Amino acid sequence: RGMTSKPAGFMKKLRAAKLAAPENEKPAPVRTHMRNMIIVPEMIGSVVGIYNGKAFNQVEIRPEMLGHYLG
Amino acid sequence: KIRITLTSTKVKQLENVSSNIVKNAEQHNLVKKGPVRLPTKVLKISTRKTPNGEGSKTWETYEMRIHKRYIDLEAPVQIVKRITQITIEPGVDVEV
Amino acid sequence: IKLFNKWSFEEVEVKDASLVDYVQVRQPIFVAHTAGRYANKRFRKAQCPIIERLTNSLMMNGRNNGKKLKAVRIIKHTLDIINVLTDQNPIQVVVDAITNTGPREDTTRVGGGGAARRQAVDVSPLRRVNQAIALLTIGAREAAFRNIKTIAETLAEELINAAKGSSTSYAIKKKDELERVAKSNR
Amino acid sequence: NVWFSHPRRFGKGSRQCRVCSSHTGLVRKYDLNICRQCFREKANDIGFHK
Amino acid sequence: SVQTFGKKKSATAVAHVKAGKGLIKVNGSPITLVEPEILRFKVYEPLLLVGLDKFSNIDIRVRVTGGGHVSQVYAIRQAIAKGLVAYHQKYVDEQSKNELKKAFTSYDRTLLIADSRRPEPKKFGGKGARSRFQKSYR
Amino acid sequence: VSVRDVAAQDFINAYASFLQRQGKLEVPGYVDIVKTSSGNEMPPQDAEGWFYKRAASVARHIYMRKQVGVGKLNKLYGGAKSRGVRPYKHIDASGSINRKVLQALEKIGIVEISPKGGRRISENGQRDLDRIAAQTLEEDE
Amino acid sequence: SKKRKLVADGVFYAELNEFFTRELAEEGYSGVEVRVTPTKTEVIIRATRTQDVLGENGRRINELTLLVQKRFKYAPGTIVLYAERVQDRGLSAVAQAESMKFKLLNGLAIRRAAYGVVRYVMESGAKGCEVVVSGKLRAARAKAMKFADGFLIHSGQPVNDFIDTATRHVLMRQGVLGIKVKIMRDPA
RNA sequence: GCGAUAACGAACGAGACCUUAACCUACUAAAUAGUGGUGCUAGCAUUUGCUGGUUAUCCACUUCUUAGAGGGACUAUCGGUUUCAAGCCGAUGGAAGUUUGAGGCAAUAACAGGUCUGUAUGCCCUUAACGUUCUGGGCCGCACGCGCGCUACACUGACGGAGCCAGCGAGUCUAACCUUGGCCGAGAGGUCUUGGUAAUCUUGUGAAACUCCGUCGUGCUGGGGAUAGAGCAUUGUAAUUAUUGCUCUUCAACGAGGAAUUCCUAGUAAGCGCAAGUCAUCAGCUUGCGUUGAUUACGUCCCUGCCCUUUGUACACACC
Repeated sequence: RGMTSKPAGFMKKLRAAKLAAPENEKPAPVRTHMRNMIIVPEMIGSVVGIYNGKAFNQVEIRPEMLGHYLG
Repeated sequence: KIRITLTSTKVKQLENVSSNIVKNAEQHNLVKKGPVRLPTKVLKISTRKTPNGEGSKTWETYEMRIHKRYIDLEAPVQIVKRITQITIEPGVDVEV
Repeated sequence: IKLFNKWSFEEVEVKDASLVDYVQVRQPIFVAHTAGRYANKRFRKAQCPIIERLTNSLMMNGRNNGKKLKAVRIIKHTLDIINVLTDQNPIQVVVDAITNTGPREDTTRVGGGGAARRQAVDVSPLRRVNQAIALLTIGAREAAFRNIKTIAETLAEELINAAKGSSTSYAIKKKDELERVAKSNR
Repeated sequence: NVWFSHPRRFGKGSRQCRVCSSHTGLVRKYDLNICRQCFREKANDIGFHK
Repeated sequence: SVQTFGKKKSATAVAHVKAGKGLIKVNGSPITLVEPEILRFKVYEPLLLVGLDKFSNIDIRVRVTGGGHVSQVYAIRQAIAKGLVAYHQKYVDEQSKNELKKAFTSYDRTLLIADSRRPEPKKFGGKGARSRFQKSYR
Repeated sequence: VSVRDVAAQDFINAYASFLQRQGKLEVPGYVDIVKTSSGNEMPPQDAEGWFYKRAASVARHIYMRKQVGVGKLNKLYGGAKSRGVRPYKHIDASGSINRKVLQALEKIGIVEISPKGGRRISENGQRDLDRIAAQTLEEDE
Repeated sequence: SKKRKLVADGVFYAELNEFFTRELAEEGYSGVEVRVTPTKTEVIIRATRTQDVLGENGRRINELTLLVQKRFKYAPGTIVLYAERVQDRGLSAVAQAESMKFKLLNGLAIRRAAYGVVRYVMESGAKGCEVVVSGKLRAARAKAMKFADGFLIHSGQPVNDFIDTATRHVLMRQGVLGIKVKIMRDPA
């Protein structure tokens, strides 16, 4: 997996995290159907909203999870 | 060896140009290792005639018979220049 | 002639007289008889008739996957087993068995719907060879499958029961079946 | 569709036919042909290719 | 020298036959070493067939490419046989055609003529391979 | 004699006995971490523990083909569609075996490097092959 | 030759054909021969009337050779163009099929098309002339009307007969309608 | 094809031309291999010599393959049968038999056969939108049924090690195929260097079936394999939905299948690998190839399709 030399963190969601985190944690689930990103420590707390197909099933993103993709 | 190679469609244009290099280019000052035949630079395949759709029961064999001759000219002296006299039979693709 | 540069037909006595005329040990139809090995096991006996027709029926039935490459080891490696066991020529013993497993008169079937009409037809030499080896191998491949026994031991044991005459044997027993129904419905 | 030379990602703008719009398994050697379909038609026109 | 051809199932058996010495060289290695398995009595087969034994008599040097252990042992064999009839003695060698025809005698798929066999696939419509279907009298 | 006169398998076994005597060839300890972790019992010919039997095979192939490449003595030349191919990309299990074996044989004077890529087999190499091939051939006859 | 890009020169032949189908239509199109010298195609176009292809002091022949190198979907090359005459009209099946279809479009019926043209071809020479007119025969439903003069009915043996083949279309209020014409010359 | 005949001659089909495989041969010969003129590298041996692999340039010699071309097979020759016809039946000669094997050819017409989604196109339509663009999710859903392939229920063999062998085809024109040499490292994985090839090299003897020998010993196992969980790549943006695969571990259904039904006519199914086609990238498919290769017709009674003559008809929108 992309770890060594450029991990695949999509640049649009880094702009989302720098906005929504220093204000107030948004208790409504923000929809984010982007699967191909590496999860980073500025995403902790805030409810990211990956789609599945027919349904959604609520994120609580923890400080223990960082390293993987949204998978 | 000064590599000349000829290739054309069918036999009729090929016989003239091949024999003309033996006549015109070669004489005494040129020794060629000579006028060879070789296998054809062919590409055959069997497929179906209807391209997919109705009818699995239909066939069409194909080829591209592009008859090569090599005909290599060995001695690289004065007479290797006189090939510029033969420019006849287009359809023959000369390649040097 | 010489089969694997040792055993021949000149040390072999022939039983059935009409098989001398037709099937010749020159090449059509080769009267040297041997089969019964898989892997490495030296059991007892050998025997399976006509080596030309051990390319034929014996191959496909087997029981083996793989065709002739299997079959040539079955034929070859069993020759030595009977040579030291009964101390016989591997051909001679089963020149007795070939006529016992081959019928004289057989029955054809013709299917008129769901009716089996078994009517008599005569045999005589040539068919008696291959239909007998078909009878050996069909009984052998099923007896290797349906109970714990390799094709080595199955083919080996069978043909002295076929030669002398026993109801243990498949091939003499099915020869009886087909022959007696011909002479009945004639 | 595909014929716009700037797709979003590298692999979006795939391959398409010239003649039709059709997509379903084209040819690398000839970027034309519906799928299989004009391969044998344009053989009957002139020439051949593998 | 005397040379000859002889193939079956794709092969190029380039069999030189020569007087003096009697070592059987197969490419660049002897007879026993190239073919170590079981079928290699076949390459020694038409040698002793002619009447007298070899090693003392005629030298054999083959080149061969093309053919498995099933094919090569017939390709070399067929070329030694086809070069036997083309050889020179004092009476000479032409009537060994008939005795190489009498090698695999009376069902003549011999050693004069070829095994004209090229094992390709299995067929559609009945049951099929080589030697035609359905006969009571076979 | 040559390496051709003696058989394939048993030459590799016979040569492997003398290979163990020479203390340039050591086991870097790879194949003791496979055959025991398996179930597989392999008796002393089949056994290979390991650099002795594998060095005897590899060195025999430089008599039989002779031309260049550690890579073309690793896998025969191209075809490692059986078991695992590795050409440009970083070398695996098969890689670290064969780069070591021809390095260790070079410190004897068995293999040398010829200038069109990789290995040949030299003077003390073919001595250590075909002299042992003679001794085995005398036991065969 | 050409091992490599066949989809370079191969598509350029098609682009050239699409030029002279539209341009050389009234002048009487038959076909173009494109023998390829490196970076120079021949483009010997064959018209029935070459007087118009040249034009007034050779203005249209200069126009055609410029535009076929560049307008939209064309490669340059630095090629040439020659205007050659079609000898006769009747013997060429592509020329006859074109004129038959023009008569169908204009307002001449299918029987006064077919019977008139086969006579003309047998008068100039030929061997046989098959004129199969398919589609809507004078506006109706679909099917064929054959009719041929000479020895030319379904080829008339393969061998060597030298048959000029043609297909041509018509757009008309009714529908699209085709024709298939064969004209056999002499054994060659 | 031959006799008979109120007919006699001829055309479109078909038997041939063409393409490919089986084989011979003179002459000119390209690429490959071997051998020598100088070999090169090395052993074994006291030496003579014998044994092995590699490879360039110019020439010679031996060889293999193809293409320009010239042929060979015609029921020709022989025996038996038949009216002493046509034909059959077998045999000889040969590399090859009765149009040699396989392609290519699809008459005249019909089924108002299928294709308006290939393009072409009559007319009907819709047009701030049955147009266009952005992105996600669907096409992988499911509670069952049907059709076609793949794999197994095995010693028909499995497992470990060693060894012998084929043919058809691919590979940038400025993003190729691939040999090499070292370095990350549980896998799928390329930047860079060097060398060959425009197909001489390379994919491919690290090519299976198979063979040798040993072990397991008929038990859901040493059988079979779905499924799950557990360690990563200087690029292919990137593989949760939806990638193959590699090591440990999970070790199911299944132990040969009813009523019923399909395919397999002599190197072209079974069994067995290998290669191409689409392709940035997902085959068990399609397409093409070689290797090992056979059980069985006495006989057309019945079944299904097709052909000819005779025969009954109230049948005729095509003979529902």
